[PDB]
Amino acid sequence: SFKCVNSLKEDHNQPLFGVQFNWHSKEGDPLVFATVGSNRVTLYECHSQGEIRLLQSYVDADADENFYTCAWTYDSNTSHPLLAVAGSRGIIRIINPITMQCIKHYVGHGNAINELKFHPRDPNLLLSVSKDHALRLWNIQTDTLVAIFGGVEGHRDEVLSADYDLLGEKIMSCGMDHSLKLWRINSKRMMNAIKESYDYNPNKTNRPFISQKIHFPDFSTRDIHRNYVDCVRWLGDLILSKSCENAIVCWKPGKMEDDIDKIKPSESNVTILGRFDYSQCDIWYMRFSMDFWQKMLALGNQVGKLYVWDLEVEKCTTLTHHKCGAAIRQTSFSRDSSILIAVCDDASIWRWDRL
Amino acid sequence: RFRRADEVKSMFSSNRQKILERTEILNQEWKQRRIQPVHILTSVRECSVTSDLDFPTQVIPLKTLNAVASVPIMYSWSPLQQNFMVEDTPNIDGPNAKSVQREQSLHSFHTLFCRRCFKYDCFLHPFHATPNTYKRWSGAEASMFRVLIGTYYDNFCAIARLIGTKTCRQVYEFRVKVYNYQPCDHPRQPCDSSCPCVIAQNFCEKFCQCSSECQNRFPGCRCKAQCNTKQCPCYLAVRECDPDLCLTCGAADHRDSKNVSCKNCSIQRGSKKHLLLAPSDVAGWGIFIKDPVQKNEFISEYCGEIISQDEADRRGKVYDKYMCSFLFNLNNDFVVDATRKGNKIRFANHSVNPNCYAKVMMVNGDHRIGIFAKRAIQTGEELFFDYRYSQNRLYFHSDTCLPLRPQEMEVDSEDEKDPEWLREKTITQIEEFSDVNEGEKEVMKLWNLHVMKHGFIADNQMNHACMLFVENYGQKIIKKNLCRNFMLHLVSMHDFNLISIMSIDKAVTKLREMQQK
Ligand SMILES: CC[C@H](C)n1cc(C)c2c(C(=O)NCc3c(C)cc(C)[nH]c3=O)cc(-c3ccc(N4CCNCC4)nc3)cc21
Ligand SMILES: [Zn+2]
Ligand SMILES: [Zn+2]
Ligand SMILES: [Zn+2]
Ligand SMILES: [Zn+2]
Ligand SMILES: [Zn+2]
Ligand SMILES: [Zn+2]
Ligand SMILES: [Zn+2]
Ligand SMILES: [Zn+2]
Repeated sequence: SFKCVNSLKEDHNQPLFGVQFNWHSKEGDPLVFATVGSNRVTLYECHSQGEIRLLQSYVDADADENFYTCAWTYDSNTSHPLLAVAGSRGIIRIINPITMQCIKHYVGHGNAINELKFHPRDPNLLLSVSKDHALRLWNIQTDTLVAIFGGVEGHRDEVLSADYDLLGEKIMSCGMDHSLKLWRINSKRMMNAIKESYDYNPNKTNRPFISQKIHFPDFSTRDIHRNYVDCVRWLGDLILSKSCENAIVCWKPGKMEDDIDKIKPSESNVTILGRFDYSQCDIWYMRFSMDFWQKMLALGNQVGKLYVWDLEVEKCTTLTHHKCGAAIRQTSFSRDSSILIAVCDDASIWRWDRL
Repeated sequence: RFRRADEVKSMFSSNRQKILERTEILNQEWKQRRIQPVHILTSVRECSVTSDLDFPTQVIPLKTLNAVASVPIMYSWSPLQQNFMVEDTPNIDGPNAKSVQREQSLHSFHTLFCRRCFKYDCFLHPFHATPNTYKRWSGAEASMFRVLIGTYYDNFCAIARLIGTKTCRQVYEFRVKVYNYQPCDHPRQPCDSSCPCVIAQNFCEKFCQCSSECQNRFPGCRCKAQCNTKQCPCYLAVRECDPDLCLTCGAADHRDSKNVSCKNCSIQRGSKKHLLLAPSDVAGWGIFIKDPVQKNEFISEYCGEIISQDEADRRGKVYDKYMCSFLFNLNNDFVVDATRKGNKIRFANHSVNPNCYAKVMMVNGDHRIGIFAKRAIQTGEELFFDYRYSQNRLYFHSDTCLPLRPQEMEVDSEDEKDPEWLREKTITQIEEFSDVNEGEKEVMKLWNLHVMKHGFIADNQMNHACMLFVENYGQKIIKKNLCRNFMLHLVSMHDFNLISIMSIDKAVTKLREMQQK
């Protein structure tokens, strides 16, 4: 369904573990994506005739950092984009590509950080999934740690991925403990945190802002996959999540007809709705992605086959090229779902266009 | 088979419309914003990109990020103050009632109550209440009387005052027609060399059911104060005073207070000094102390999870790979583990020339690990102790590992008695019982929270514990319709030999004063 038109390579030959198109792009403005890897984030623009233009690049002060992921977000009242990046050191920098300086930084995660996402309806709430067994909900606007997901009933091993739902009401996480845990965020207890995290003021009250430790998930299960889980994205009220088993799996928790907004924590049954079967992809940390209207599903593997899927099976169309050789860590479509950028282990990029 | 294939797509397509209708509102919110794009940098060492397909190789300057001070490694743990043990009948209150014996109406209470810590299905003591520890017209109104004939004996004009729905003498017709301590129990047998306490080399405590003057019970001490030198047999036996026995030193005086006359009970009350977290001067996270501490003064209870020796053996496999063990031997049979749940003091690093030491003292049957100062400690030293014997700076928060600036580091003390996760976790464990009815369940939840809110640790306190429960939570008792189960709770308290008889009369009196209002 696609067609490749360009290939790239950087100057460090180190792996790149994620890319995102800034889906907050304007209407009629050029498509822009960003690349994390090594100790450096590189931003890129698209142009006519398969030209990929190099915009700007930022390197962190020490070469020991190994960035893993990134995600875009607009400012509320300044209209600039912000691209938060986090890696092995567990620090989350912001780095706006307008003034080109580390505008904010948040220390204090217990280990590395393995995935980042933003709330869909609030561009001020940032969720970080960490190796320290816990998820954390930051607040870019007001410099406040809202929550910590993972206490006694939290993720007992290393956590690797999560994703908000579509409307922005219920997070779902997973990690190297074979578990997928739903943490709703529409309860009035999580909501009065988001409210009071704005009306907090450091020099207005000699009392640090009360961060909400969530010890008990709103649902948990280890019945879907066998070994570790390294990716997870919502599907509205269904959930896709893969493992090193050469298969992305669809599933809803509870019974078939039991609504997701009424399933209470102690529910133990699932309903596996099927699997997307693929081949040769079976190592640590290999995500997928989906376009903005969620008809596409793109995954890469270790030898360079760049799978695609039609999500309206109401069709294992593949993408392969003679030089696409190393592994594919992550893919990301453009907002209008026209360009598919994939990154590799040998510090290379590939640009695919739909027709 | 043909049925489930058809339910997949009917739900898929209904789920699909949910995708469409939601994704539009995000798209509609996208047409609201006019956000600027990314543009190249000509303002400013250099990065370069080549193309594997015939295209000019592009170079731009490399904008360096300012360095950011990293923090040491820390894994997800949960706040704790009192230890945590780990493993390796119709309702008589509302519309549907029944008439059962004395033991069937109270069955869940005798088995689910803990004689030692005063909570239902506690978290420390796994063994249930030993047998003789709990022996000292509709269907509901009649099953109540059935409970009282074992408790209220032959008083007729008073039993009618309780049940309220009938009157005095008409009742007649019903009458017509180093090892861990566990309480020892053996009727018709004295506490001899066949007793678990004697076999374990442990003294029987107040919880034992052996004879009152059993030759194995620890008696307590008669000191006037301090209890802090070899002179006091409580101290001399490596024990904290028993606050139902040592009435002279102060372990039973001013339970609200934290600095009592008796100084050898600072663990059971939780009078632990203030601890602060910061990066260690060796490597990693370390703990420092806020205010100065004398020689041989109590710092904190080293707290954690209680695991078996067999569970400690499996966890010693996983712990060995990081060269970092956080477990300590509590006694021969049990081990404490601060890796998953612990308190602030679990951040004391090892050193062979330390200023603190660990003493495994005994508190009301429970062996606990106390941390004490080996010498005097002044403001801002990092506390160390030797792991072998038991197995102007930047301060950080405990729960979040964020910087705790000096503005409000005085009465913070992020270490209460009842944490938020336990107050819920005990509710999880009450409801999960499938053999207990939910009318009795919704009262034991109220008691467990009341106990933890005040911090009760003495048998003598239980008169005030049941009288304070009515003053605060009795309103939720009537609104949730549990006034009858609350009476069952009282006669279960009275069956366990730790409440006064006139308090059961005084407690119901204060409930009915608000009920008829
Ligand atoms: C199987 C689990 C494993 C055994 N485990 C459990 C815990 C609770 C824990 C921690 C941890 O909670 N610590 C905080 C801390 C405490 C609590 C107390 C003190 C005195 N001090 C501290 O720091 C850290 C590490 C770990 C691993 C590798 C590592 N290295 C790699 C980078 N280069 C330096 C060496 N560093 C630390 C392992 C842990
Ligand atoms: Zn107990
Ligand atoms: Zn009478
Ligand atoms: Zn005994
Ligand atoms: Zn005995
Ligand atoms: Zn005895
Ligand atoms: Zn004494
Ligand atoms: Zn004493
Ligand atoms: Zn004493």
